[PDB]
Amino acid sequence: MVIATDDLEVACPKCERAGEIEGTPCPACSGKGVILTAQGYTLLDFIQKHLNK
Amino acid sequence: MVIATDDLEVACPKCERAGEIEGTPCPACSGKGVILTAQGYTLLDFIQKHLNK
Amino acid sequence: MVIATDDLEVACPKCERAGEIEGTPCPACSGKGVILTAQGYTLLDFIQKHLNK
Amino acid sequence: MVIATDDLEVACPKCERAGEIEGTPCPACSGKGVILTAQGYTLLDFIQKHLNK
Amino acid sequence: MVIATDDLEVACPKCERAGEIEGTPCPACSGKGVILTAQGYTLLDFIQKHLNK
Amino acid sequence: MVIATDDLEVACPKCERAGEIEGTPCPACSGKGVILTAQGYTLLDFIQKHLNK
Amino acid sequence: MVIATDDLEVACPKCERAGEIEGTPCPACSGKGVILTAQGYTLLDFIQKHLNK
Amino acid sequence: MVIATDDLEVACPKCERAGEIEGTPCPACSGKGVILTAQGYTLLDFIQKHLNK
Amino acid sequence: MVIATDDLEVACPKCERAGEIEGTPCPACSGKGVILTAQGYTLLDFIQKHLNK
Amino acid sequence: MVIATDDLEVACPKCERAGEIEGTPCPACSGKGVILTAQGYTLLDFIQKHLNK
Amino acid sequence: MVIATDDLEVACPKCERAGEIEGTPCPACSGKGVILTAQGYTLLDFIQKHLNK
Amino acid sequence: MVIATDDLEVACPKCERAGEIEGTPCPACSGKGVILTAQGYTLLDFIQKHLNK
Ligand SMILES: [Zn+2]
Ligand SMILES: [Zn+2]
Ligand SMILES: [Zn+2]
Ligand SMILES: [Zn+2]
Ligand SMILES: [Zn+2]
Ligand SMILES: [Zn+2]
Ligand SMILES: [Zn+2]
Ligand SMILES: [Zn+2]
Ligand SMILES: [Zn+2]
Ligand SMILES: [Zn+2]
Ligand SMILES: [Zn+2]
Ligand SMILES: [Zn+2]
Repeated sequence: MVIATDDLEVACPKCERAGEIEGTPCPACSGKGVILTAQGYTLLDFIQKHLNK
Repeated sequence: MVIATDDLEVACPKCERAGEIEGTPCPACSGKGVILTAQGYTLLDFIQKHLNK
Repeated sequence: MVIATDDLEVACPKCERAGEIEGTPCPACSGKGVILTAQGYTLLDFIQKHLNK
Repeated sequence: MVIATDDLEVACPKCERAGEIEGTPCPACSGKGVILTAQGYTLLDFIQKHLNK
Repeated sequence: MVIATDDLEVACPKCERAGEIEGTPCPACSGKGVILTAQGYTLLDFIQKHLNK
Repeated sequence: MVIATDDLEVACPKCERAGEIEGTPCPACSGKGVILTAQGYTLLDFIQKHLNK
Repeated sequence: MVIATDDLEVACPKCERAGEIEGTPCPACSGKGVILTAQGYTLLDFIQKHLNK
Repeated sequence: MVIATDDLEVACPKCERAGEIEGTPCPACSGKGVILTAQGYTLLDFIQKHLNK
Repeated sequence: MVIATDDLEVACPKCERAGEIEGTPCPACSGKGVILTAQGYTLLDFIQKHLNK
Repeated sequence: MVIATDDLEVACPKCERAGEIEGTPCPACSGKGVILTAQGYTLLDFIQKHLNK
Repeated sequence: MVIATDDLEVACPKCERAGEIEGTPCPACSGKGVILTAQGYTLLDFIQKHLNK
Repeated sequence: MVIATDDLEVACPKCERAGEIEGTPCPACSGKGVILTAQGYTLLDFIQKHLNK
């Protein structure tokens, strides 16, 4: 596998994957529990700008 | 090409990509004509998760 | 990384990336300001084909 | 790792790796429980035609 | 193979590699029928720069 | 290059590459201003384990 | 596909994949119609060395 | 070259590639003088499972 | 990911990654539990040769 | 090294690198002593098509 | 991008691609401003050796 | 081997690997006989800034 999940996202340091810091959704990761890598951004940006257009 | 179609999907070998055998949707791939790889699921899962949020 | 933006899109020659011919949607890259590569088409086809499908 | 098991075999969606459907060999994957990818077929073909010749 | 033709040039999508639309020189590839990728420019520029010298 | 700084390090979202929040050392990345990727840890752990041993 | 057939075998220049010249074994590729590359040899030797051992 | 011999097996530390130790096969690499890597094991497993099937 | 742990280290088959055999340092991996690949030696040697010089 | 000479050229089987069979140039490798791979062909074709033209 | 400029040439470290230090042709790379890698020499060699010979 | 020594270090043009010019220590590569690539500095800098924390 050329590109794996850990090529695409890093586990959030702030909320350590929980998506919420003590009741409140976590601001570092937008409630995702995960932060994008350069590679993940690259892929997501491409799809977003080209998908269905 | 780092990541080709054949790295994402396997042509279902029963119906040879058709999706049907003699009219009846193929009993292996079950329509899709294609079966996803670990790598294909990774990408799709990543996008499904992060797209538009 | 393994696959960058430049592996996925080329800068369109007609509009030079602006996507617009002084007001009018550029007819070459169809507004995008960019043209997809084999690799970019592969990714985008896969995602459109299987996303939420 | 360059080329993983998942790059070579996909799990069979009919029998989910069991190789059998209610006693009899699974007709999708032909009893193997697994379906080869283009990459897998490539390696195997090469070996089959050249090994011990 | 590591570097294929499709990694080096894009089929000009406007004319399907003809370089001409309805008698007219196609504006998206400039008659060439093909647009160079970042990768293709790199190799070509590198050979341009160092070959015979 | 096959492995760039951004393949190894991600920018710290909490401190924005500063390493400090209001003077006190930043808790999320523990002083660095940067969070390591799976690839970054793979590399770093290998080196720490075998270096000068 | 990280390693293709053409990464493994080259088409024979003497017999263009036929394996015989005039009816007699083709002395260039010794009947095979194909020549192994360094990569092909590597895989073949590895497998021949370890298989069933 | 995508996958080398050294990607597939490591030189045994006890017998430095020779198969024997003072006469009898080496207690570590069991005669082979080499130790398989994750990658080499993967290939060999795959071939043993599907070859002549 | 481009370079994984198993691309750098091989799990020692004489001691199952433990390091010690029946209390004594293992003759294969020399107590480490792990044997380095050519890839792993190349990184290590590069770092030990250039680090802090 | 991503692509080596062995990935580009194979040794000629008829002349075994000599480029000459009994005084007269080798009709197989046209005297070069070497045969191109698909990768070598694609690289060479690209450069010839685009080099300062 | 499989093979980048940086993979082919190194910026001469004393002059920073300038080719000159204070008017005088740079002693280190003496002119080019750049030093070829093994990878760069391999492609260049190949092209020089095979281009319309 | 994804990343070899020749992807990290380049032979110094001035001292041709010897690190020395007629006794006088080489100023191009400051004694080392080798110049680092962009890839080589990436890894060395990453290791230097994170090692021992
Ligand atoms: Zn979070
Ligand atoms: Zn089917
Ligand atoms: Zn345009
Ligand atoms: Zn099945
Ligand atoms: Zn066109
Ligand atoms: Zn921080
Ligand atoms: Zn032949
Ligand atoms: Zn041994
Ligand atoms: Zn051990
Ligand atoms: Zn010849
Ligand atoms: Zn210089
Ligand atoms: Zn020097």
